[PDB]
Amino acid sequence: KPHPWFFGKIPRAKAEEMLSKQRHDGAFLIRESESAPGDFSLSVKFGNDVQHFKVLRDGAGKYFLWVVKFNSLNELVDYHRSTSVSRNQQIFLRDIEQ
Amino acid sequence: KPFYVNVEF
Repeated sequence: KPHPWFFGKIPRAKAEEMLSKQRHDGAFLIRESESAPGDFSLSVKFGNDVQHFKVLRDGAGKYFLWVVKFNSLNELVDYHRSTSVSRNQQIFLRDIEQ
Repeated sequence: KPFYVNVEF
């Protein structure tokens, strides 16, 4: 089963439009950034808001959002299904329903 | 430019 969260190169605006229509908190998607080629972005719905996070990379080639580092996007995503992607809000990743 | 919750300007 291919992952339901990879949307490729979709505009930031299209991600917001799609996510605002989701009904559950945590609905998310990973997209290839248009403003920063080579980078990935994570867009998530929480409440009635849609937020964007940049997938950061370190000198060792690892992916991360804040502190915990991962070897792949897949691992970063799965970890955040039970660990908040936000420091001020409790936002756990949940697959888009479609 | 675009803002991200985990990136400080």
